[PDB]
Amino acid sequence: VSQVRQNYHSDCEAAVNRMLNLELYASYTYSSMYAFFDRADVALHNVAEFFKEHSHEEREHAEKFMKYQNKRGGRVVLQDIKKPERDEWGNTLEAMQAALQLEKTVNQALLDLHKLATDKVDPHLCDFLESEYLEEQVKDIKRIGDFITNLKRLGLPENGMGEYLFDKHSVKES
Amino acid sequence: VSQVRQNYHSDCEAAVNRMLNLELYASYTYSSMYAFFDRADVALHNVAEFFKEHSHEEREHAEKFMKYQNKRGGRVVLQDIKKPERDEWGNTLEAMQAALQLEKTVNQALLDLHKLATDKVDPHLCDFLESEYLEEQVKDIKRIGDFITNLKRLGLPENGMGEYLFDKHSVKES
Amino acid sequence: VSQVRQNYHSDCEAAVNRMLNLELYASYTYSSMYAFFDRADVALHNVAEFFKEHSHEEREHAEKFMKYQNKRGGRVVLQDIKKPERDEWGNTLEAMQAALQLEKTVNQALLDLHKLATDKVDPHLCDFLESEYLEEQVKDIKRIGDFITNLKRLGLPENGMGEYLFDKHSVKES
Amino acid sequence: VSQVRQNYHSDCEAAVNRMLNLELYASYTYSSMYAFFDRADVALHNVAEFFKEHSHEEREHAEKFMKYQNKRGGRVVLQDIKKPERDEWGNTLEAMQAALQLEKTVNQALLDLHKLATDKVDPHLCDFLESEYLEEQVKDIKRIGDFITNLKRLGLPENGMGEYLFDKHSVKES
Ligand SMILES: [Cl-]
Ligand SMILES: [Cl-]
Ligand SMILES: [Cl-]
Ligand SMILES: [Cl-]
Ligand SMILES: [Cl-]
Ligand SMILES: [Cl-]
Ligand SMILES: [Cl-]
Ligand SMILES: [Cl-]
Ligand SMILES: [Cl-]
Ligand SMILES: [Cl-]
Ligand SMILES: [Cl-]
Ligand SMILES: [Cl-]
Ligand SMILES: [Cl-]
Ligand SMILES: [Cl-]
Ligand SMILES: [Cl-]
Ligand SMILES: [Cl-]
Ligand SMILES: [Cl-]
Ligand SMILES: [Cl-]
Ligand SMILES: [Cl-]
Ligand SMILES: [Cl-]
Ligand SMILES: [Cl-]
Ligand SMILES: [Cl-]
Ligand SMILES: [Cl-]
Ligand SMILES: [Cl-]
Ligand SMILES: [Cl-]
Ligand SMILES: [Cl-]
Ligand SMILES: [Cl-]
Ligand SMILES: [Cl-]
Ligand SMILES: [Cl-]
Ligand SMILES: [Cl-]
Ligand SMILES: [Mg+2]
Ligand SMILES: [Mg+2]
Ligand SMILES: [Mg+2]
Ligand SMILES: [Mg+2]
Ligand SMILES: [Mg+2]
Ligand SMILES: [Mg+2]
Ligand SMILES: [Mg+2]
Ligand SMILES: [Mg+2]
Ligand SMILES: [Mg+2]
Ligand SMILES: [Mg+2]
Ligand SMILES: [Mg+2]
Ligand SMILES: [Mg+2]
Ligand SMILES: [Mg+2]
Ligand SMILES: [Mg+2]
Ligand SMILES: [Mg+2]
Ligand SMILES: [Mg+2]
Ligand SMILES: [Mg+2]
Ligand SMILES: [Mg+2]
Ligand SMILES: [Mg+2]
Ligand SMILES: [Mg+2]
Ligand SMILES: [Mg+2]
Ligand SMILES: [Mg+2]
Ligand SMILES: [Mg+2]
Ligand SMILES: [Mg+2]
Repeated sequence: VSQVRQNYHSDCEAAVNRMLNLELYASYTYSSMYAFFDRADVALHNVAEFFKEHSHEEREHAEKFMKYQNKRGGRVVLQDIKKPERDEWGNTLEAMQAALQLEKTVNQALLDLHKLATDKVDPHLCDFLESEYLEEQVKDIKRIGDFITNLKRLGLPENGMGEYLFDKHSVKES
Repeated sequence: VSQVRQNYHSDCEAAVNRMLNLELYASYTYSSMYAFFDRADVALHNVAEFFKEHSHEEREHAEKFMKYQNKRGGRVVLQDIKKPERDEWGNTLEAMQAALQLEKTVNQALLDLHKLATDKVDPHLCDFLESEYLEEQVKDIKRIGDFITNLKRLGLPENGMGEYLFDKHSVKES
Repeated sequence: VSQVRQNYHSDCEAAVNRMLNLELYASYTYSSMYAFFDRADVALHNVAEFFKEHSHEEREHAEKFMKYQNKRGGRVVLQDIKKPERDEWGNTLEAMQAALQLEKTVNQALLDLHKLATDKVDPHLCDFLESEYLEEQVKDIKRIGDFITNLKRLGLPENGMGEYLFDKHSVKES
Repeated sequence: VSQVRQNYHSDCEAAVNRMLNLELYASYTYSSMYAFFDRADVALHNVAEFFKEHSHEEREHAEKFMKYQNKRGGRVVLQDIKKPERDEWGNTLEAMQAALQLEKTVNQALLDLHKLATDKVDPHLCDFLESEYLEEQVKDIKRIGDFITNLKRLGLPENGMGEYLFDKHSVKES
């Protein structure tokens, strides 16, 4: 084993690699959403930029898992980054609904990794998840839930004027 | 077709999507190299950071293709991002040799896209490649060639002291 | 011939004069749109100012063709600047639809001039078009396409409130 | 018992006193390493200063345990601080190998205290260890592992020039 490795279970090492892949997958989905809302036949640029920023955030969270893996003496093992489930994202409501489900999927994987770290008595990995991931996850889920409620209030999907207004007022001007 | 689309061939649209995928593939390879040199049993951190920066550069070049696709009225279509060819990168010389070959692969795909844009009489796409890609490519290839020459001069792969010195002197201090 | 003239075909010289006239024609159309939206019975002043700015841009692009003609040793030959096709422009959607078609007309003439410069092996004229015209054209077409999509979303032409909101939010406050 | 004491097990109190002693022991070992590398017949002053700084860090971590003990209502009980295992430290590689083993010894004691705090359902003590100790420990272990890899690369112990270069380049200039 590595000279630095201490109290780091093989199972946790492997689950960290799977988490790295899932963050890369999430980043790629958000990039797809960015590309969709940037289209001339969609043209909701503040929404597009929101998703672009979330793609960059998820990529940074993947990089943090890489750094973590190495700090603990495990080995970063990469797999293919699967393309997103959809090629087009319908409208702001459909996209935000998909984003919510993606954030919950990532959150469940984080919570599952915390259970594993707990089972293997790894308090460093527990701390890492609690301090760097779990609360920012709860915030992102809350924000997207807030958005979905407002998009429904604005009459999505039918109400184009409501969709226009969300883009001007609910997401930061880009 | 899109209302914005003008003088944009289907073939070019598709080749732009393939180029986007290749830039994402290149970014992912550089990330792998970063992760390798960051290891406690490799520990060449300036080299690692060089590759990290090149991964971020390639990702930005992918994003530029997405934006381009939309500007011309084509449709961004994503595919899986294949994992890198190797899981470990040997040493600085082997990595830089792989980097050189990757940059030449990307350059050939850019040159092939320029031939296609020329065949389809698309001067906007030609300009884009010439102004945003081809010269920065030539610079990156030259830099990596310079590095390889210096790594050989320093006695790689056998000469560890030479590898240590390259990391301190040839790549920017991180 | 002029002492400065080198590698400049008569055909290209003449096509540059026609391009100068077309830019002046485009500027004049945008001025008409400005005047329409400035009316007390139309009164969409941010839209008006958008068109005014685009009129000034096209006039500057005409001036650039004049300067070019002289730099290459050709002779600027002016013709009448035809009045715009319409005297009134209906509403923001109709105007933007007309603007899109005008920008595409100008783009096709630029692309036709690039084909001619290519046929006559004039790389300076090719560069000029690529560096000063073709990309800014693609950007203007994309912007107007984005606008049209949003105007449709806002319920134009029937939805006056949507037209009001476009003027406040989609074009820069004047 | 103390008026402030709540949910603080006797066992944890005692283990905190043992941890305080171990941090003082670690500080004293690093001081010995400092003194060795400061010698005129060793004379690697940047290495010496690295160990001096780590001695001061460990002493501060001991002081933090004292403060903790009092905050929780336990009683600081001091024991002798045993002299280091060696009186001379061979060379930079031997010293760093000893440092790695010391950091792992301290880390295991921290992890053992976390297990005890977990057994006695003391989340405050768990937090304290996670927030103030465990991650900085992982960082120090990683740094020393990185160093050992570079010292081997530089040809230690035989290669004096490599040892000289490590002192100039790998540790901060003092
Ligand atoms: Cl290992
Ligand atoms: Cl282990
Ligand atoms: Cl294990
Ligand atoms: Cl990526
Ligand atoms: Cl789809
Ligand atoms: Cl967090
Ligand atoms: Cl909200
Ligand atoms: Cl509604
Ligand atoms: Cl199309
Ligand atoms: Cl077309
Ligand atoms: Cl086609
Ligand atoms: Cl491999
Ligand atoms: Cl370039
Ligand atoms: Cl060089
Ligand atoms: Cl050699
Ligand atoms: Cl002449
Ligand atoms: Cl001539
Ligand atoms: Cl001629
Ligand atoms: Cl005029
Ligand atoms: Cl009319
Ligand atoms: Cl341009
Ligand atoms: Cl827009
Ligand atoms: Cl409506
Ligand atoms: Cl007490
Ligand atoms: Cl108690
Ligand atoms: Cl007790
Ligand atoms: Cl001794
Ligand atoms: Cl810590
Ligand atoms: Cl290092
Ligand atoms: Cl040696
Ligand atoms: Mg394993
Ligand atoms: Mg598939
Ligand atoms: Mg927190
Ligand atoms: Mg977040
Ligand atoms: Mg997150
Ligand atoms: Mg409003
Ligand atoms: Mg097609
Ligand atoms: Mg495969
Ligand atoms: Mg050319
Ligand atoms: Mg250039
Ligand atoms: Mg470059
Ligand atoms: Mg490149
Ligand atoms: Mg003539
Ligand atoms: Mg007439
Ligand atoms: Mg040609
Ligand atoms: Mg340009
Ligand atoms: Mg323009
Ligand atoms: Mg133009
Ligand atoms: Mg007691
Ligand atoms: Mg004794
Ligand atoms: Mg915590
Ligand atoms: Mg912390
Ligand atoms: Mg520390
Ligand atoms: Mg410590």
